[PDB]
Amino acid sequence: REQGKNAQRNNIEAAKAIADAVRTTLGPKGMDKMLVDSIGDIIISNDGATILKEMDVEHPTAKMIVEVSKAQDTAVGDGTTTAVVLSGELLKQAETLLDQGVHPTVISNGYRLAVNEARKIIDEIAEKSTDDATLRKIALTALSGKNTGLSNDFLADLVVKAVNAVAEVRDGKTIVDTANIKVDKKNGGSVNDTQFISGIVIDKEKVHSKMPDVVKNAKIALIDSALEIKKTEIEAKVQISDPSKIQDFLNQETNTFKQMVEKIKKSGANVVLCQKGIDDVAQHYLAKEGIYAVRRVKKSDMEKLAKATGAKIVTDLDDLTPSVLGEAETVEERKIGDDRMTFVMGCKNPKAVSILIRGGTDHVVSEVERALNDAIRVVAITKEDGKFLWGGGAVEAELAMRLAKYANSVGGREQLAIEAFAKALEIIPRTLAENAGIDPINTLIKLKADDEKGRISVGVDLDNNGVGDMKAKGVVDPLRVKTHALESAVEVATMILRIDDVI
Amino acid sequence: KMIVEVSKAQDTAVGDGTTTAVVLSGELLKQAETLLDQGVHPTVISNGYRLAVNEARKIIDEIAEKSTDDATLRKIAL
Amino acid sequence: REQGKNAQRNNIEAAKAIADAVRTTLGPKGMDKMLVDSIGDIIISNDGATILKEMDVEHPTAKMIVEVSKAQDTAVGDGTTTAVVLSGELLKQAETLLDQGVHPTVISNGYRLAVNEARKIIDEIAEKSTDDATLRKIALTALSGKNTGLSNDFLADLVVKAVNAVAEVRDGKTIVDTANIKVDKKNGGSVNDTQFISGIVIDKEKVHSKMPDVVKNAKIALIDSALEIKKTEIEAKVQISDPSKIQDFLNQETNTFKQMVEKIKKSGANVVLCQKGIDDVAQHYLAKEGIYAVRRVKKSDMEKLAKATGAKIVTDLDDLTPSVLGEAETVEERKIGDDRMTFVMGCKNPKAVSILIRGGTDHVVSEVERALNDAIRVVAITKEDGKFLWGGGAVEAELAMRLAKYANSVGGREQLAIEAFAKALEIIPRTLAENAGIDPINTLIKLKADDEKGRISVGVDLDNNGVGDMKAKGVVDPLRVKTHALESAVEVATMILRIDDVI
Amino acid sequence: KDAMKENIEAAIAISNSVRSSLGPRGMDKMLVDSLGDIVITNDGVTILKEMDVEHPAAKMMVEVSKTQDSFVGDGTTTAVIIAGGLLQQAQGLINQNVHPTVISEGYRMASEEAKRVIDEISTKIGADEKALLLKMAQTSLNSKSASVAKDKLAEISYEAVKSVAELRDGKYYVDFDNIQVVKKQGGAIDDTQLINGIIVDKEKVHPGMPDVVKDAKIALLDAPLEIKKPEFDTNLRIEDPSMIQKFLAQEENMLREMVDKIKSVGANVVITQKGIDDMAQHYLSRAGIYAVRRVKKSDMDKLAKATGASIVSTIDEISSSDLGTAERVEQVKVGEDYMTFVTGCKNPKAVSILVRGETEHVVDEMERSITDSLHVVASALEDGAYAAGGGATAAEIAFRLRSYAQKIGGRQQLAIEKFADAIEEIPRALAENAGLDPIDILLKLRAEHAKGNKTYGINVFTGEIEDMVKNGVIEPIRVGKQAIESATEAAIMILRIDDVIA
Amino acid sequence: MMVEVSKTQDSFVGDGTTTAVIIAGGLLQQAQGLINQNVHPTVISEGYRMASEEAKRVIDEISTKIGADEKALLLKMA
Ligand SMILES: Nc1ncnc2c1ncn2[C@@H]1O[C@H](COP(=O)(O)OP(=O)(O)O)[C@@H](O)[C@H]1O
Ligand SMILES: Nc1ncnc2c1ncn2[C@@H]1O[C@H](COP(=O)(O)OP(=O)(O)O)[C@@H](O)[C@H]1O
Ligand SMILES: Nc1ncnc2c1ncn2[C@@H]1O[C@H](COP(=O)(O)OP(=O)(O)O)[C@@H](O)[C@H]1O
Ligand SMILES: [Mg+2]
Ligand SMILES: [Mg+2]
Ligand SMILES: [Mg+2]
Repeated sequence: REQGKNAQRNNIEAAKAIADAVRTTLGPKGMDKMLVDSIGDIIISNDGATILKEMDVEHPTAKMIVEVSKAQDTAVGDGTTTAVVLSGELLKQAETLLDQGVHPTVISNGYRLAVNEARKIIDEIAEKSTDDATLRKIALTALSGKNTGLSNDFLADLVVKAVNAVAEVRDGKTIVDTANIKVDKKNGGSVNDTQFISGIVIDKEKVHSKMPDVVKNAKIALIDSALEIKKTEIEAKVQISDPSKIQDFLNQETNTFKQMVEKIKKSGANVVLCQKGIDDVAQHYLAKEGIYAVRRVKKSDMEKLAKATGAKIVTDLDDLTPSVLGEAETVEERKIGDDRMTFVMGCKNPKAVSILIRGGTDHVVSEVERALNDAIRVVAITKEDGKFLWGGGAVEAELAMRLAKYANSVGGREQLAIEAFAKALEIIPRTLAENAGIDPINTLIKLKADDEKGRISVGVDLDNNGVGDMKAKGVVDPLRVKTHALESAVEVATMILRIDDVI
Repeated sequence: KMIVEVSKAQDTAVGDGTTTAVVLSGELLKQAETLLDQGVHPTVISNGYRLAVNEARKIIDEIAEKSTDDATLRKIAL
Repeated sequence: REQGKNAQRNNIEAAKAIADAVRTTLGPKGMDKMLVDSIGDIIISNDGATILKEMDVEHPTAKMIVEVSKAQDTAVGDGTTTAVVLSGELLKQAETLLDQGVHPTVISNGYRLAVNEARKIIDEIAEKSTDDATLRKIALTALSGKNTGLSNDFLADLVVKAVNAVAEVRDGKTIVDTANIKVDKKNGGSVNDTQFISGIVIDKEKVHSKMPDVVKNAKIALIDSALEIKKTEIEAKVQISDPSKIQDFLNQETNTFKQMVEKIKKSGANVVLCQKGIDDVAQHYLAKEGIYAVRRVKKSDMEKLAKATGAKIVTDLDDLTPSVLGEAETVEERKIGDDRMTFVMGCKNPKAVSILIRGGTDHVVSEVERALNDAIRVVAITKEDGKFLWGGGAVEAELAMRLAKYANSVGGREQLAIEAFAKALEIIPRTLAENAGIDPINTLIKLKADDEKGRISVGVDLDNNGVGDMKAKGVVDPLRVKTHALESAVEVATMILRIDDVI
Repeated sequence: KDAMKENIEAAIAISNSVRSSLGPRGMDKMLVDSLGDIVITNDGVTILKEMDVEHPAAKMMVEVSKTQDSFVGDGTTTAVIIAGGLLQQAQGLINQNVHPTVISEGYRMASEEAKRVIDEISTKIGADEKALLLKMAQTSLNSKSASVAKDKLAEISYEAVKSVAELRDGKYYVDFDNIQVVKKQGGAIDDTQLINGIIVDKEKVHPGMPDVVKDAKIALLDAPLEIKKPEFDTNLRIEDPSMIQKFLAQEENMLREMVDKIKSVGANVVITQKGIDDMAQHYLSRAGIYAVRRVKKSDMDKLAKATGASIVSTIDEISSSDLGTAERVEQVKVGEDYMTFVTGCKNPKAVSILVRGETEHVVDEMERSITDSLHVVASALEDGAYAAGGGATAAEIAFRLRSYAQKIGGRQQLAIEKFADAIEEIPRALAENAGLDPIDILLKLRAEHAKGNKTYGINVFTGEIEDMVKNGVIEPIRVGKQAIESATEAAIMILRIDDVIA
Repeated sequence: MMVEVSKTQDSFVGDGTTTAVIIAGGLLQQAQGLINQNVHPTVISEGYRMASEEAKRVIDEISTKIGADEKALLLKMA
């Protein structure tokens, strides 16, 4: 148990630490971490949430900072590093106000004021635009400090395209259900070989060799149950008194599978995607019937497939009518890499696409996937929000400048508190610079002035080796991410600030 | 042990102020830790403190109040 | 193993110790002890028997002194502290006679003489009276050193009333079966909310929501068996050869419960109190029939209820005739505190009542219950005996004075022995005083003289800060308790006195 | 002597562990159990119910917390602070050979008088019910980290209770089983909202069920939808290979018929506490029935009250009279997850509050903080009166007890006065926690109250002793009476125990 | 330090060392209360100092010169 000062400074020290663990992954010139467990083993990533979910955090307070990365990730997709680094800085900056005598609460109130205020300035200075031109920009930037190769422009384009292909419009606004974009990956070396499939890809093979290698104009039946011999819920026993029956019983079994197949054929279905298993005799006849079957299909998939082809997931083959079959121009098995996979294309419903990721190693494909997800999520958000911000320290520098001014128009103690939040915001520019290997302080000094002269969009230009116009370079931060990062950070910073005794 | 050295010096050299010199050294080192984190180099910080102290060493001597009467000698004592 | 002197003095030392453990709980200005185990945990009480049953006594001899508290309690209800403290003092006083050379046996004979004698003086000086006026007095005093609040007068009254409501008269004498008084408790804060229910209260809810919230003019059926599907003692198996039967068998089950309910309705019973369980389907139909049912009713209760309402406990629902149903003007469920309880009022037999104890905390309700029990037991005894004694050291002071006189009219050695018993009796006055914080010795000195001048009723007046007239203050000790305390103490003191070698 | 000394200290220790959380400058606690579970909160009941106390006296002090929590809902930190006061004070009196019986009586008498005073200095809630209740809700939120949005949360707290509050004999009654409170992370605090209906954190049991049903006939089961195996040892004997399919069909029919029954009675939604067989799932789905499963019992009851449904545990007998009603049931994604919203309930006195917090541990406190408000505005509403907060009423009771002490004179008086000093603990804590000088504020506090300023408390923001009802810091009268009640009952118990053994 | 009291009281007067100790405990136990109410130990020390001064004055005031009863007065003291 720790009381007062001990507890607090200690808590701020904990948060600060966990926060630095990811600090170097920020921005373009970011680095990666290598986490190794006991069995699975090596995991190499640049993703904030990953490096932390996998990290073995022990200190309670540190566990709380980790919580924000997992939230940032699942709630907004991008920004996990930022929210962590920011929480570390708000807690750190507060430690000064604390030593001077300012009460944790008023500090918590300053951060409220400040964040609520910033939550307006950004929305004030946010830049609207929904054209593919910028959607592409959001993408390029979301893929920066990541090990994706030189293909980023290619990847950005895949993402913009996938988002646009699934973006629907309802009562006036555009919605993008990221769930309609199925991303997968396969070791085969390339990264450029990343295919954009206008359909649903299933990492599965057809169950039986003789089944059609491809099926055009397919009537797709999704099945909940396993095409196998079922047993009655009430224990049963078979008493054979006549030798003859021993065969008859063995036949019932066969005729059972024959009928299952018959029900299936009768519906018109020529493609059977089974969430569960398929018996070898069932397979014999499905093949004899010429139906393309796939067993043990992932429920996640069973669902996407249902949505993409318009089919109804049926359990009781007795309710397998033509009415519940899905549609796809082609259902074809094709060998992607060492693996054979089932391609379902021309789905009744077009708002369902895939991104089959390729790349080599393994360790490179997983991450490229992680990078492509951040990109997919933010491009999607931006598609909906139609607003964005000036990246690379720009937004922050501005917010900091304005907030330090708003500070003066506030009380004594709270001012001190909001000036603290203003500085905390400068942590991003400083970080991007530090990692790039440039001079934090001067970068900041220069960045302040340019933004002060009204140059909203001057960010940290690693290329120009200092400050520069993010407008030109096209570095844009999506709105929703900034805000959740800021709000998440303030809520968690406050939580920790009030803890005066940990037991 | 180094911060302790200043109290022993303050004491034997000037008599009063041992607490002050210690508390002050603690604060200058503490305040510097921020400038350090921002990227400022220890040396330039050391140069700022020079400038600053050399400057203060003038302001005080500028604003110092002369007087040798027992009236104030008594005040120094109290 | 310990022989002679060692054993004896050691034994007296043991008894003395266990005896002091409870000494401070004696009288009005008494204190409480807090015993804590390993799981259940904290138990805070003033009750002698409790503090000891729960106490972890190891020494054999000490275990024997503990035996008298458990006896005093179960046999006479009040006086557990007294009997312990007294046994400690008789063994202690004997240790002197022992050192002088007196033989354990003659000491044992002195105590006989003495106690047999005192057993007459008290019965000689006992004060007859059975009026509620004094029954109320017995009560007030039985609740003294206990943490019951300021409500004592209220509680005393409940007790007098409950005793009087169940006191029956037979061949001329009054009998009070304390078993007809059901005491219960429920955390709800109040102590004044302690209800006196002219009926039987059951800490149980009706088994099913749709059952009547209340039942007027109730025909109550008490059931020994569980309204559930029973299986034949000889293992059975059901062989279904036809699919159809699978349902038929499931129906037999339903129709089974329907009939159980039918038998119940046919009897006229509209309230079913089941000592065992009730199946959800049985519940369905009992509710459909509108019968108020309660399951898993405590056998203890099943019995009181049988007695109060005049019902016969039936097992075989085939012997559930109108002849064996009980009666109550009302059977109603009512929410007492957080808990819902079943109130059975207007029972065919009036000589059955309840005291639903309330009070808060939990630790306060348990003890208040313990206090109310001492009160119930002694008020009951007094109701039967119609005799009582002057409390607060009075009876003792008198007995001591007379016994020291009787001592002279006895032999050499035995005199010494009876003078010892006379002193041992003064242990009570001294104790009451000590606890009150007054001066033992002077109190005793003063108390002796006043009793000597014939003032039987001068006891230790904590208020007057010394001695005083217990007659006025109304402090009265019930007869039966004094005597069992004295007799119990002598028997056990003698037992220990003869032990010259413990192995 | 010692057992007591030790007990009193152990007790006072628990008190202090909670003292710093009292008021608007209150601090919070972090609690990490053995399993590594972290609870970062301000709620004293939680801080108490949570901590690992061993000393029996300490457990007894914690017993206080839960009880104060139980009856009223706000004021558990208050109760504890007073119990420590009383104990620390009795510690002094005990040194002067004042008998623990005297101290217990004195404490008892003072307590009685203290509740009287509160009734006296109280104030019936007039036509200002709205703003009065709002002011109450806020003061509650002021101590919690929810202050950030006390204005919105208070309106919600006020709105929610006002809705489920039945004004019977010109007197209100609030059944909380009509206020469903759910917490879902991934949204800011300000995002907390009031949903007319009962939200259940459960999504539809099968991909094929509809996302929305309008004018829903809610069938509530407390039984699982599965084939019923007899109670007797049952076995199927197949001697003819043909029977095998006949049996399997019969088993499917039984499930297909359960669904038929529920459907036949007009059920539109099937919310069950238990499980739904996979095949039965197909059927409901096919019938167009929106069905959720393994639902929380507590929730089951709330859906009942709301929709006027009846929890059927015997599907075979599910009658139309057993169906609940709601204007519409719909699956909605609340951030990450999918929730089922039963809106337009048959019974409009049922509502839900959806607490939003960006983080798990954040939304958890947010949920605790709101429950505190609900309990307040509710308790206030019911009681009908309120007392001035900020230590004003405490300072008041302290004032009046010093007089009564002089009346009921004697040793009793020493105990009665100590009780007064102890109540003064609140103003001291409140001041201390902010930074105000306790002894100075306490002295000024006494002055004003002496001069009959029954509502002068500590404005912890300005540091001035102003009018508490004016500045709006007020609390239900019920909070104050119990704290003093629970507090004195602990002090008396610990005070009679002169020995603690195993 | 408390024992330091004993020897000193013993040193100067000779009778009253148990008395001195008993009071030092009182004062300390009392300051313990005041300290809980955020009364600064400087205030308590001044107050204690002032009270003390006044206490000795009082003794001088309520004292009594030993008159011609020197013998029996002194005997009564012994
Ligand atoms: N090309 C770039 N030039 C300058 N800044 C960039 C560039 N790309 C990204 N950034 C900045 O790096 C920060 C985010 O770094 P990133 O590694 O993506 O972490 P996070 O998990 O927070 O998104 C943002 O301020 C972003 O604008
Ligand atoms: N109000 C009273 N005034 C004086 N003596 C009392 C009073 N009440 C009880 N006593 C005495 O205290 C003794 C019993 O104390 P108690 O705590 O009840 O222990 P026990 O278990 O032996 O009944 C008796 O002598 C009884 O008369
Ligand atoms: N705005 C305020 N100004 C001064 N005192 C306040 C204010 N708001 C609340 N208080 C006081 O703070 C105490 C409530 O603090 P809290 O931590 O919530 O304790 P509890 O658990 O007993 O409700 C109350 O005595 C209350 O009147
Ligand atoms: Mg990113
Ligand atoms: Mg008794
Ligand atoms: Mg509160």
